[PDB]
Amino acid sequence: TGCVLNKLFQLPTPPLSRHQLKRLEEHRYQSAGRSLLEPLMQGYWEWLVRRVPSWIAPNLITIIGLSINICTTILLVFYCPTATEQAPLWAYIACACGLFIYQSLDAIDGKQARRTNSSSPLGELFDHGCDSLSTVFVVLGTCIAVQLGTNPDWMFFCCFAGTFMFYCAHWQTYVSGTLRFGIIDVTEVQIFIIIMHLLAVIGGPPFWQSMIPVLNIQMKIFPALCTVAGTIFSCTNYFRVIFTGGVGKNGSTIAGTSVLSPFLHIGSVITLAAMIYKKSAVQLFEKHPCLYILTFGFVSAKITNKLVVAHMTKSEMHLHDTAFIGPALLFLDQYFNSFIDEYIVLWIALVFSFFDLIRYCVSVCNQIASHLHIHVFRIK
Amino acid sequence: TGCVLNKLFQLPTPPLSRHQLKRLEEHRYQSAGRSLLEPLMQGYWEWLVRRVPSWIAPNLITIIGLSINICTTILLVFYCPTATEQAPLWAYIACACGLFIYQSLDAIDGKQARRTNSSSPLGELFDHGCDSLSTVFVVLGTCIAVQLGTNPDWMFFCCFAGTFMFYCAHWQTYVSGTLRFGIIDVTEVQIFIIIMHLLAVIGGPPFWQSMIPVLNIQMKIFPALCTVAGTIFSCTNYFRVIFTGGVGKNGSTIAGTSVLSPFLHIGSVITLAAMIYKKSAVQLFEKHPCLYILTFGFVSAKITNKLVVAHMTKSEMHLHDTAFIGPALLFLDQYFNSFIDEYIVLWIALVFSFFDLIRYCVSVCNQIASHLHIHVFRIK
Ligand SMILES: C[N+](C)(C)CCOP(=O)([O-])OP(=O)(O)OC[C@H]1O[C@@H](n2ccc(N)nc2=O)[C@H](O)[C@@H]1O
Ligand SMILES: C[N+](C)(C)CCOP(=O)([O-])OP(=O)(O)OC[C@H]1O[C@@H](n2ccc(N)nc2=O)[C@H](O)[C@@H]1O
Ligand SMILES: [Mg+2]
Ligand SMILES: [Mg+2]
Ligand SMILES: [Mg+2]
Ligand SMILES: [Mg+2]
Repeated sequence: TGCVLNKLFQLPTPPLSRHQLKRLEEHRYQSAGRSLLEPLMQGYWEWLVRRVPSWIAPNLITIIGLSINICTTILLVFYCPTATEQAPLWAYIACACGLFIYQSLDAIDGKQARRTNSSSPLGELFDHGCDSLSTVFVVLGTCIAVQLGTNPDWMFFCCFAGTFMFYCAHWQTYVSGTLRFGIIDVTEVQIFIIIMHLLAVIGGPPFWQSMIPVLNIQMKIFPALCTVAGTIFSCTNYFRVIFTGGVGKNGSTIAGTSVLSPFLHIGSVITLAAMIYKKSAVQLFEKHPCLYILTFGFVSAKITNKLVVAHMTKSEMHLHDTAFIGPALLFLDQYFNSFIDEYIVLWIALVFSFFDLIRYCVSVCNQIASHLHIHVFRIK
Repeated sequence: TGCVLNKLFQLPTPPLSRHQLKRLEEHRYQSAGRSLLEPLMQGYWEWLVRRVPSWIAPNLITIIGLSINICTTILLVFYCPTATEQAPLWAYIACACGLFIYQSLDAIDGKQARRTNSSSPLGELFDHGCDSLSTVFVVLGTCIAVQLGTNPDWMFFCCFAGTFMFYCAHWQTYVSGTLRFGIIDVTEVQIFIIIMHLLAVIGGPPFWQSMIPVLNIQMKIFPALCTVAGTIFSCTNYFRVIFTGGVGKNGSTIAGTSVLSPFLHIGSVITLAAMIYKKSAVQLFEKHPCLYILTFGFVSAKITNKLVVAHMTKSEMHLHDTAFIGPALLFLDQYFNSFIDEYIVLWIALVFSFFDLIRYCVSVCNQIASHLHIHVFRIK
C-alpha cells in the first residue's frame, strides 16, 4: 500500500536539476518594508510563539493552519454552493475563528524557525507555497459571506484579482529579490475579511441587500469597489518596481529572463477562466460557482508555486505545464458544444488539478529534503 | 536591408546546444534495403550524375528541385483552387515533367556528394528536410489531378495519410538508426503519380467520372482505396520494427525516450486538422481546400524536420512548438463562433506557418554550417 501510494505522488522525472538545488542552497532571504498594522500585532505574536514547545517543527504548524482553513471553508462551501443560501451563523464564526488561527499560526512559524535554528530553504518554499493555496479559499469564503454568487461578473473579477495581486507580489520578488510589504497587505485584507464575516453574522442578507443612499449602488459592490480601488493602488506600487527595479543585466530579471515573462502564466489562467465563462451555454459558473473557483484556484496556486520554485532556483519559467490540462479538458469540451455535461467535466478537472498540485508539491519537497538531509515535518 | 532581413530569419535563441552539434558530428549514415524499381533506374541516374559538373554543390540541386516542384504545383493550385475546375492540359504536363525532374535531381544529389567528398551532416538534414516539404505538394497536386475536392472526406484522409506515412518512415529511423526501404516506397508512389497525371491529360473528367462496373464505386475512390491498402501494408512493415527493434536501453529509442513519443506530434497535427474540419460552420475546407492543405502541410513539414533534427542530435522531442500557433489561431477563431472570417484567419495562419518554417530551417542550417565551417550552397 505504501509503495503504490508513494509512486502515485512522486513525479516520474525529478523537477529540479542538480545545479539549481545547489544554487538554491546559496539563496539568502531578504525582506524590506513594514505594514501599517504589523507593529501592534508583533507584541501579541511574540507572546504566542514563546508558548509553542520547541520540539514542534515549523512546517507542521503551517499544515495545521491549512487544514483548519480548508475544513472551515469547505464546510461553508458545503452549506452554500450557489452562494445564495444562508448558512447557520456558527459556520461563519468557525470560518472567522479559523482565519484568525491561520493568521496567528502563519505569523509565528518563522519566529519559531528562527528561535530553533531550523530556518531552511524548504521552509521558505513551503510557507509561500502554503500562502498561495490559502488565498483562493479566503477570498472564496469572503464571496460566500457576502452572497456574491447572485452577481457573477463582480464575483469573477474579485476572486481572480486577489489571486493575480498575490501572484504579482511574488512577481516583484522574482525580479528584485526582496519581499516588499505595502501599507495595505495580507494583514489588512485578512483583518477586513474577519470583520466582514462578523457583519454577515450580525446583519445577514437584509443588511447586504440594503441600499447605500448616497451612491445608489448595492452594498455588495462596495467590497468589489474596494477590490477595484485596492487593485489599482497595489498594482501601481508593484508595477513601478518591475519596470525600474530590475537588478539583472540590462535591467532584466535576476534569472536573465524578460520582466514580462511571469505575466503570461497568470494571464493565461485568468484568460482561460474568462474564455470558459463567456462561451458556456449552460451558465456553468452561475449554477456551480464554488466548484469553478476551486478548480482554477488549484491551477493558479500551482502556477504561483512554480514561480516560487523558479525564484528559489533562479530559473526560467516554462509556459507549458501539466496544470493547464484540466482547464484544457473543460476548454475542449466547450469546443464540441458540450457533448458531455460540463458539470461532470468540471469535477474531472477539479480532481485532476488537485492531484496534480499535490503530486508536484510532494515530489519537490521530498527531493529537496533528501538533498539537504532534513525531515520536512520533524526536527532532529 | 541585409541586416534586417538576416535578423528576420534567424531565431532569437540558438536551437541546438553545443553538446548536440558535437554529437551530430559523430553521426554516421546507415541505410538498408532495396526498392523494387530502384535497380533499373540506377543505370539512368548513374549516367545523369556524371554529366553534372563537379563545381555544383549538392544542396543547390535540391533547392532547384524544390523550386521547380513548388512553381509547377502552385501554378496548378492557381488554376484549380476548389479542385473542381479543369486546368489547361500543359499545366499537368509541366507538373508531370517537374516531378520527373525532382525525382531525377533528388536521386543524383547523394551520388554527386559521394563523388566530390562533400558528404556532410548538413547535406543529410537538408535532403530529408527537402523531402518533407515536397511530399505535401506532390499529394496535393495528385488530388487536383483527380479532382478529389468534390469528395472532401476522401481528400482529407489521403493527403494526411501520405504525410503521416512519410513521418512514420522517419519515426522508424529515429528508433532504429537505419533507413529501411520497402517494396513500395517513394519511387513507386511517385511513378504511380506521374502516370496518373498523364491519364488525367488523356481522359479528363469523363474518365474520372466513369463507373467501374465490377465494384459499383466511383473511379475517384480507387487511388484513395489504394491509399488505404498502401497505408495498412506500409504501417504493418513499419510498426513491427518500432515495437520489436528498439536498440536503446530496455528496448527504448536511441535517445532513451518512449517509442510512442513521436506519435503525439504528428497525431496532434492530424487531430487539429480533424477538429477544424468537423466543427467549421462555413464548410471551410470545401470552399478553400488547397489553402488548407498548404497551411497544415507547412506545420507537418516542420514537425517532420524537427524529428530529423531530433534524430541527428539524439535528443528528445518537445511537444510544445511555435508551429502549432498558426493552427491554434484557427482553432481559437472557431471557438468564438468565427467572429472573424475563417478565410482571412487561414491566410494569416498560412503566412505565419510558412515564415516560421523558413525561420527555423535558415537558423538551424546557418548554425550548423558555421560550426562545421562549410558553406551550405558552395564547395570550397
Ligand atoms: C507579514 N506576516 C509576518 C504577518 C506574514 C507574512 O510573512 P511570511 O509568512 O511570508 O514570512 P515572515 O515575514 O513570517 O518570515 C518568516 C520567515 O521564516 C522562514 N521560514 C518560514 C516557514 C518555515 N516553515 N520555515 C522557515 O524557516 C522564511 O525564511 C520566512 O521568510
Ligand atoms: C531512394 N532514392 C535514392 C531514389 C531517393 C531517396 O533517398 P534519399 O534522398 O533520402 O537518400 P539517398 O539514398 O539518395 O542517399 C544519399 C545520401 O547522400 C547524402 N547527402 C544528401 C544530400 C546532400 N545535399 N548531401 C549529402 O551528402 C546523405 O548522406 C544521403 O543519405
Ligand atoms: Mg510566517
Ligand atoms: Mg507565510
Ligand atoms: Mg538524394
Ligand atoms: Mg532525398
